[PDB]
Amino acid sequence: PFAMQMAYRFNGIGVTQNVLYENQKLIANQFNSAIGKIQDSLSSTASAL
Amino acid sequence: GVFVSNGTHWFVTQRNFYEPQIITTDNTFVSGNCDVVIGIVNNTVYDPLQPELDS
Amino acid sequence: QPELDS
Ligand SMILES: *[C@@H]1O[C@H](CO)[C@@H](O[C@@H]2O[C@H](CO)[C@@H](O)[C@H](O)[C@H]2NC(C)=O)[C@H](O)[C@H]1NC(C)=O
Ligand SMILES: *[C@@H]1O[C@H](CO)[C@@H](O[C@@H]2O[C@H](CO)[C@@H](O)[C@H](O)[C@H]2NC(C)=O)[C@H](O)[C@H]1NC(C)=O
Ligand SMILES: *[C@@H]1O[C@H](CO)[C@@H](O)[C@H](O)[C@H]1NC(C)=O
Repeated sequence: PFAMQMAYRFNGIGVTQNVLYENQKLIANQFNSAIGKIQDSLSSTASAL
Repeated sequence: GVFVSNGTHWFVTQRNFYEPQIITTDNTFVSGNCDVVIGIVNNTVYDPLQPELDS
Repeated sequence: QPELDS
């Protein structure tokens, strides 16, 4: 499962996995906002590529 | 490792080779209470010292 | 074990 995958990747950078599990909804909301910022930066620019 | 169920009983095992162990307090660590983990499961955690330190 | 046998 994807949240257990993300917990083990938190464990890989030296953060304990309870930090992920206790902040799961905040971490998923920060991720969805950053994906939206990528999308509208590519809908509003000139020369990224 | 990860908590796994064989169908009735819960164990802990390493991720790359199946080798199940009894869930004790040397296997695990405590953090917080049970209402802030999506998907938490009720089970028992064995003390590996106290049934034969009761002297 | 072999010292805290209280
Ligand atoms: C899951 O593991 C448990 C514990 O190792 C198994 O329980 C044992 O089952 C056998 C026969 O079914 C009994 O002779 C033992 O006494 C049981 N041990 C305990 C501690 O209860 C259980 O059978 C396993 N389940 C599956 C589906 O493999
Ligand atoms: C796991 O065990 C706990 C008790 O240790 C159960 O929590 C109770 O659940 C009922 C049903 O909603 C509540 O009325 C009680 O107030 C709860 N107790 C406490 C102390 O909060 C819980 O239901 C069990 N989980 C499952 C899936 O059965
Ligand atoms: C897994 O999905 C079931 C429904 O299929 C749901 O009831 C349960 O809350 C989910 N568990 C987790 C840990 O997300």
